[PDB]
Amino acid sequence: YAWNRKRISNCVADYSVIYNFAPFFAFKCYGVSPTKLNDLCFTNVYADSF
Amino acid sequence: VIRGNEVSQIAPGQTGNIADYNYKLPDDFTGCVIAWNSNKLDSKPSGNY
Repeated sequence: YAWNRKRISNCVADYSVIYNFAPFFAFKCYGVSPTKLNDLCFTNVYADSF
Repeated sequence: VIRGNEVSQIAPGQTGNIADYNYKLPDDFTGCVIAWNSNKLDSKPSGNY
């Protein structure tokens, strides 16, 4: 009900380490490929944790 | 033998570490993937490495 939202901006993100260490049983992407994340530029990045 | 969470990566077009550098499937792959847990045989208590 009170899920935490963190804004991510003005950083260069290496998503490869997310894969390198990962207890993430489920890693499901909807609008983008996981391996292409290193090749793209983004804005409006938000992490919602609950 | 792979991890429990890596069974999604043994598919055509999958993004992963073992998908890119260990075992690659073609996009036009036909066949069946069989996955089963091997805790009884492929695991040891101190760590099966």
